[PDB]
Amino acid sequence: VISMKQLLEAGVHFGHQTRRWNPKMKKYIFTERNGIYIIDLQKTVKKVDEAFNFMREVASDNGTILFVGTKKQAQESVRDEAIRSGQYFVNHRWLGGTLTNFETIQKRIQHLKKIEKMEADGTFEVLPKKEVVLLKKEQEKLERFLGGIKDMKGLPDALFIVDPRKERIAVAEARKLHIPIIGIVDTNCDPDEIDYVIPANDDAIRAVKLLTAKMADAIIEVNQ
RNA sequence: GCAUGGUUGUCGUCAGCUCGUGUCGUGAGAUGUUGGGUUAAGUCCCGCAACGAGCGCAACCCUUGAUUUUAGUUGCCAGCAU
Ligand SMILES: [Mg+2]
Ligand SMILES: [Mg+2]
Ligand SMILES: [Mg+2]
Ligand SMILES: [Mg+2]
Ligand SMILES: [Mg+2]
Ligand SMILES: [Mg+2]
Ligand SMILES: [Mg+2]
Ligand SMILES: [Mg+2]
Ligand SMILES: [Mg+2]
Repeated sequence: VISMKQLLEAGVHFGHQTRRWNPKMKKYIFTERNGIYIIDLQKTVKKVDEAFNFMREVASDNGTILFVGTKKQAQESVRDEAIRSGQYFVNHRWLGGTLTNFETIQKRIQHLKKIEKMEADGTFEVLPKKEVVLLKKEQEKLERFLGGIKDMKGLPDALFIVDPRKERIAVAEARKLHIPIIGIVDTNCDPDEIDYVIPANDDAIRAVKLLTAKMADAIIEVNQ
């Protein structure tokens, strides 16, 4: 239920190129400007409503969602929305096998929390060099890749991606695992493998925040 | 010793040889173990559909180079003379 004035004032309608686009996205097209394709805003507001209603149904029983923002233009936007809405996200590289190999990756998560109590209850250092360096250097890398996904317990119930052309592993890893997928698609992205596509621009920083925070408002609406 | 246990040599103290769970391939198989740097070394980092681990490397062991305590003879001789 976003008015076109907000979408237009962000920069959502912009596209990538006339040379770099997916023919499957033809129906979500409105006029060719000077070298750029433009999304039909009338379609976007209709599309965003279905995703607006759907992702509170998945969160109707205090469910769980995932936010994928590895792109450099949406690292904080997913973090800002997930933290504010009390959910989960990923910002650094998507480690292959996060979902299909959830059994193995979870063993890595408990290892990072294992060292957490070392500086919380146990001895600060075991050796002057090994514990101070080898044990501590692991935490910086281990908590950079996993980070704010450590509080999950089981497989997610819905997935949020911003650029399915870049985040391809996540997409393929969710279809094999049969998880509903919602996300924003550019002019060169492929809508066939997504469930609840949202035609919009994602390179424009002022355009990502409009949708990513709006989606965060639907899940926050029912968990009360 | 071109039938064998053994016991050995040289490549070589070179840095390699693999496994589990995932993923790609109809399939034998592949990835991890390739790419950019770095190191004595798949040593270590960064980047990637991989995430980890085992035998190898390094470490544990012996000897030399500084030092504390302990025990002072058959070793040592400053304080004392002989
Ligand atoms: Mg023989
Ligand atoms: Mg002979
Ligand atoms: Mg020789
Ligand atoms: Mg197969
Ligand atoms: Mg090899
Ligand atoms: Mg060597
Ligand atoms: Mg050794
Ligand atoms: Mg020594
Ligand atoms: Mg002494």
